[PDB]
Amino acid sequence: CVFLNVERMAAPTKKELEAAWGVEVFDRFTVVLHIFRCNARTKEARLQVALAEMPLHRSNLKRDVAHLYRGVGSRYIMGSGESFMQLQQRLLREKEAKIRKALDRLRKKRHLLRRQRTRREFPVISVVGYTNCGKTTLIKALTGDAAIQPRDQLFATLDVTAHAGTLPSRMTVLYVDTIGFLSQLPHGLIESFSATLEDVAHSDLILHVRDVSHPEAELQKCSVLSTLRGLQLPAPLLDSMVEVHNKVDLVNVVPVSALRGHGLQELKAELDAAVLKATGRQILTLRVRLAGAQLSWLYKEATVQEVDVIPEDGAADVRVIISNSAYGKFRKLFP
Amino acid sequence: SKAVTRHRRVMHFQRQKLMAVTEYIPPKPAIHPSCLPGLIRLLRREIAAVFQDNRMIAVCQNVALSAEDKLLMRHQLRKHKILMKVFPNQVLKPFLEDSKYQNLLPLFVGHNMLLVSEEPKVKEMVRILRTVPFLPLLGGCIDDTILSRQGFINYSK
Amino acid sequence: NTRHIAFSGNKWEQKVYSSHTGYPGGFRQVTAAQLHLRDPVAIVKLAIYGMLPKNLHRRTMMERLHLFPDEYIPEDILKNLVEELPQPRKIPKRLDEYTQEEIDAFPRLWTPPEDYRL
Amino acid sequence: KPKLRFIERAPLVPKVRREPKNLSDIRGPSTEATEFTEGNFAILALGGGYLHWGHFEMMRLTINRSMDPKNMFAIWRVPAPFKPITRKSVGHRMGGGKGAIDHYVTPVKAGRLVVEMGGRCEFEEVQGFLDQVAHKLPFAAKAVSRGTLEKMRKDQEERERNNQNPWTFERIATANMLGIRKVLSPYDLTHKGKYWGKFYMPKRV
Amino acid sequence: SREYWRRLRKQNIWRHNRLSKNK
Amino acid sequence: FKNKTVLKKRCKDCYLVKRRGRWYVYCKTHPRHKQRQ
Amino acid sequence: FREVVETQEGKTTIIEGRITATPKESPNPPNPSGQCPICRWNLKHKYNYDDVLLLSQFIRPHGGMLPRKITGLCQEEHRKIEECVKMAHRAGLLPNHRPRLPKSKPQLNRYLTRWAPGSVKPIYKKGPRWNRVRMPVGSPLLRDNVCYSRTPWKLYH
Amino acid sequence: VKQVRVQFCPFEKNVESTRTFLQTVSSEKVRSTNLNCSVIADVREPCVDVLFGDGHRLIMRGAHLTALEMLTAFASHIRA
Amino acid sequence: RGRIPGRQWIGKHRRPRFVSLRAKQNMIRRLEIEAENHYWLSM
Amino acid sequence: GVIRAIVRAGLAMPGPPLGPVLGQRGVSINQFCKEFNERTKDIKEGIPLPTKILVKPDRTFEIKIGQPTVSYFLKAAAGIEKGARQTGKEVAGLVTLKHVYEIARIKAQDEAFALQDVPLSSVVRSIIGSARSLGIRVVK
RNA sequence: CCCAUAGUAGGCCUAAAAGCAGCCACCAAUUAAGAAAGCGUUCAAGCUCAACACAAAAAUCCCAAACAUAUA
RNA sequence: ACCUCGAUGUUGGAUCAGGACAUCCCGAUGGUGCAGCCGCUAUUAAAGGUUCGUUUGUUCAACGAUUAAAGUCCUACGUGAU
Ligand SMILES: Nc1nc2c(ncn2[C@@H]2O[C@H](COP(=O)(O)OP(=O)(O)OP(=O)(O)O)[C@@H](O)[C@H]2O)c(=O)[nH]1
Ligand SMILES: [Mg+2]
Ligand SMILES: [Mg+2]
Ligand SMILES: [Mg+2]
Ligand SMILES: [Mg+2]
Ligand SMILES: [Mg+2]
Ligand SMILES: [Mg+2]
Ligand SMILES: [Mg+2]
Ligand SMILES: [Zn+2]
Ligand SMILES: [Zn+2]
Repeated sequence: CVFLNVERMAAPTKKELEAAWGVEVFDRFTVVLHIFRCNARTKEARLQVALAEMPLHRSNLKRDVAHLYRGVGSRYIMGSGESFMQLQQRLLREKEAKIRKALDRLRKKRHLLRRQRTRREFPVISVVGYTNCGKTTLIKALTGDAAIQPRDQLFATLDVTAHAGTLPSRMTVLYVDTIGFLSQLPHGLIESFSATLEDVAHSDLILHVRDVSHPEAELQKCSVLSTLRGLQLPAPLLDSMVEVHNKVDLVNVVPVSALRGHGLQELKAELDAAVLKATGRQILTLRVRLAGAQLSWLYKEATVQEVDVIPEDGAADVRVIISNSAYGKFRKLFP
Repeated sequence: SKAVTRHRRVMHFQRQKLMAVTEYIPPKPAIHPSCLPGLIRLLRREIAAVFQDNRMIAVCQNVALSAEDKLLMRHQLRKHKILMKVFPNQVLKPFLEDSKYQNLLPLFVGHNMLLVSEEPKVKEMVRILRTVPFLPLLGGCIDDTILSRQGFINYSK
Repeated sequence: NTRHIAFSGNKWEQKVYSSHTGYPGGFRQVTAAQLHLRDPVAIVKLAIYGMLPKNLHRRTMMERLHLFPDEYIPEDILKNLVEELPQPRKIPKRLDEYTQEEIDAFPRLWTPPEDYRL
Repeated sequence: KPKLRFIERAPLVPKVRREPKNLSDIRGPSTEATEFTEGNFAILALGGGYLHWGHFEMMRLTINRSMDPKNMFAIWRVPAPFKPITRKSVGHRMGGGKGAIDHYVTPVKAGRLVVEMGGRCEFEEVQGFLDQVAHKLPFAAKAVSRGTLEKMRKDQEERERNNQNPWTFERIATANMLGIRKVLSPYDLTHKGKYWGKFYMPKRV
Repeated sequence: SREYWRRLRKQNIWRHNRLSKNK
Repeated sequence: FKNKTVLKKRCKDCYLVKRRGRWYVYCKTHPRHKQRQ
Repeated sequence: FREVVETQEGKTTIIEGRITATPKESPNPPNPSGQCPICRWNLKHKYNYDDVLLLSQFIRPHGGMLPRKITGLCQEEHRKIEECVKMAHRAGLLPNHRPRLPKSKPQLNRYLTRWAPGSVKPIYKKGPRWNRVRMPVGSPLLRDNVCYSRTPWKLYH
Repeated sequence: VKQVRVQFCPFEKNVESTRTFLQTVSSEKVRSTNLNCSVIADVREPCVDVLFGDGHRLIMRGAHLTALEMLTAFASHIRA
Repeated sequence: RGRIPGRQWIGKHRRPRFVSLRAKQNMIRRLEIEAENHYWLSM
Repeated sequence: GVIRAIVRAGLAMPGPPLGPVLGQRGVSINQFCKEFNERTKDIKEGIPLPTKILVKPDRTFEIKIGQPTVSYFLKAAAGIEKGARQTGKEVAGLVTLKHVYEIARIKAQDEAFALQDVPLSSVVRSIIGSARSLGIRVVK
């Protein structure tokens, strides 16, 4: 076969190249679609890659049905007026409609799942970036999980998944690993994953993992920013987007090395600052009587950074990072 | 239909009859048979040695105490030469007849803890028991002479 | 006494009598208990009707049939009566109906523990 | 290498000649891999069926995840899929020649062991996930140890010896009584009525 | 011997733990 | 209540009771463990 | 049989227990060595739901069955007696063993009722002749009861 | 509950019910439930006298009562 | 309701057939006759 | 409630291992460390010391302390700072039975630790087992 | 069903990892307790356990009526 | 390729609708990541109801405005001797 490194070749171009070169012709769209189909394992991923495929099926409809024509039509005087190609196109449209309905249901279910994490006010950091730039490795380094398996191949992660981690402020932050983005690729392919990628929209912060070591890091930045704008992420979130330069070992921001684990502590510090300024969490000192379970309530509903106890007054001043909702609850519960 | 089918193929009625007639018949057993007719010895020696060596014996129901409370009671008992022993009733029952203790049969039921000694600090032990108004002193038998609670009180006094 | 018939098993609740008025949505399925509470003669009438031969004489036979829910019978029918057929099922006796002689005759099969609350 | 080995989708040298679906390789009792070898527990096939690479992946992943590599070892007792199964294009009318090779399977006959486990462990530790695998297998299957396998074989022998039925499928088929060979198959003379297609009736005597 | 049965109990607890690892 | 062909006790407080002709897994500490056959 | 009597006097409620007269097994069982009452008195397969004279001997005064550990019945006969008791109660043959304590319910005469009347759904769609939904009658636990008829019992109607 | 007194004579039989009642009521969980609630296990037919916080007495003569029945009555009177 | 697809007794989905005690007894009787035939042919 | 810690007598304010863990119940860290330092002055300095603090519901401290740990004590006796990795074949120090007896003399005397058995064997066996689990060989 | 003290928070490991993140050993005290089989803990703590003690659903309207006990 | 080619008239729409429930709404109930409002899921319920328009023959589909909802189907792709 021949892989023509073009975003997408038109039908006449594909036909002419096939006839001339006597072999199958693949473009960036087809190759990326093939790898997506191969790597997809979850039902959600399979559905999303099916939606992504739909344009390919429409393009290859004529070739995929050429073996079913049987020369029947326009002379059989009874039956629905639909011709062979009309029926095939109708079937393809019905399949696409089924896929879109299923994806809408999936989006509803994802919102249902997000309900709880939103209610409990877990800060959410969506790790986005170019394909193979180290998002999964960085999330593994931050969270400490071992089940995370950063592969070497492209588009390894096809599922939007949330992993919890701890910041230096003892605050628990939920990192959302997402699908990587690629340049010179049809926007529809990635946008077919919007059902699962809407978790990025509801994120409190976004972390762009720049593969600085890569020669075309600037082009990768342009591609990922354009892809995010196409995905229609909130403008405030895209503005607040933080950047981390991964793979710094190979060679205003925080340079980090996920595998070696070099700038992780710094990155965690800036992430802490970002989540404080984004989630509306106030780091404040609060004086509480050492009785009535106020201290335990503060522990369970907020991150108690430290406790300085005054036994003379039998009280304690707690430096705590408390959200507005938690602060209101505390003020009402313990006047 | 092929010989091997993904489903259980329907058998020809004669084959079905053959399979039904050649079914396994279990042997009926006429009348149902259902309604026709180291550590232990180590503690045996332990109990024999305890009974022989100890001069005075008593028993109680030290089960209603916490771990720490039982430990403290054990400490106070070890302050004297008295030793507290725990042994199963299942194997203590034969020991009464083995050692010829007929009057001791209706004393060891349920939880039972022996209080074996030779020098009676029963006065101070009863004093300790008094501040905890439970865990009653239970009948014992000193030197082959059964003593009731009043007997222990008189002996203490 | 057709009101006092007895079904074996859970037929009172499981047995369903089906009919259809003919009009759309006119399918009526009524349990045996409901049909009995509605009409105290329907159960026996339907049983006899289903057991009679399915020919043109069946309705004449049913006309000859007479059913009465309770002990009361019309005087003319009573005067017509000739013979009383034996009841197909012998009614088992209740403990209250068992005589002391029979209770004494039946042996006690086990010695209950004396110290049992029962 | 205690953990269960990976199984390839198709033989490295693909088969070129399409071959007939000889269902006799599923039909009847199994004559190979019927006894334990370097192990104490296994999954016994109480029926006939074809194992796909999907079934192989299920077995491998489940057993590998649920086993203890430092105290348990597992080994395949079934070869990698080799028998080619051909599927025609969807919407194809009958005729036009045999279809192109689509997948590879491995025939399994009733009475065969599919996976065998051993090591410093007892049955109870492994029977759980072996039964999970067996229930998810395409054919009836059961997690069986050496002791339990011998127990069931001896129970079958005891039932055969002490059956009170004067008439046995073996006797009637062999003697052609009632002319039942007109309704039976030549294979039935050896199956003795305990096998019907791919299904193995174990209670059948 | 007390220690004999202590070791036996330890081994039985180990066997129970191994069996219950999956349960 | 979720209809389940196989009924499993999901915690210590689940109890099996046959009511109205079918089995039920009832639970008070975790009502979400409630199951019907 | 012991009975617990509680008396409220003043504000000091007392409660004691008195052992009343207890029945004794009739002398000379026909088949000694029987491991349980039924197989001892030669009644393994010769009693039915309507044999109240037999069932009541294993009945709590309010109708509940008595435990195996007390009755002495083997497991199979205990199950048979329990099912026969349920059938007798549903048939109305035990009018003096009613639940302790009522609005008027319709009086539907029954007998040989396997299931509770309030738990069986109507058979609205009886299946085809080869898959008919049949109505159970009697209990399968009594399938081995001595059959004096040439045809076996029909447990399903 | 205010006070619970248990009296029995072991050498006389038919004392298992009262002895088990003692071993259960004196259980550290029960006593910790109400430290103020005072137990007195006297010994010398067998009886259990429970004086409640409301000045109400429950007298259980455990000669022919099982420990389960005695405990159930005790709990019912606690509920009041 | 209660349809057998296609024709009864021939297709893949046939009407179920069940052996009665009568049929079992008939087959057993014939088997006994044939066993006696074997005995008398064995000499 | 009882709170258990193995803090070192040297550093009385390490931070995380005491602050957050003790603050949940409600503690006076200043008083706690003052009392712990008083105990450190009473005993040798620079050695781990198990604590048996019980936080009463009345919000008061009753600190109970006893002998040093066993692992660090044995390592110091055998001249070891960091324990062996394998601990089944690795060994860094050897301790004689006489030394084991001598150290045990001042071991079975604590209340909270419950090491109160009259027989010498009961405690010598325990310490020998601890040493065997650690990378220490029992000479003769 | 009852019940649970404790060498010690076994070492290394790691910020700490304390039966429970991983590796090595897995001894040992109390009559009785795995250097811990599942929860839970950032880590602890708290929970247990082991140990003592005593089956299904589709579209006109279900589909003979019924029946468990009289001798093959 | 089993009935029908000495005809079983054809896709949609109008009209009238019959039926199933695998329920879209209205009814009752369990769970919930059910604080409340919105919801999601499941059991039971088919008595009643389930809109009007632009484009397109559209059955469908996109869009506008509504609704408590604008249900999935079968009925000769119900219904051309209407
Ligand atoms: N040398 C080096 N390689 C790194 C570094 N961070 C990540 N990588 C490698 O970059 C590749 C990225 O793998 P993942 O992190 O799984 O990829 P991803 O960012 O999730 O992207 P997708 O594979 O498209 O899902 C792997 O080969 C990593 O080992 C780093 O700091 N240095
Ligand atoms: Mg990834
Ligand atoms: Mg037909
Ligand atoms: Mg236990
Ligand atoms: Mg034809
Ligand atoms: Mg043909
Ligand atoms: Mg004609
Ligand atoms: Mg429904
Ligand atoms: Zn539960
Ligand atoms: Zn019996």
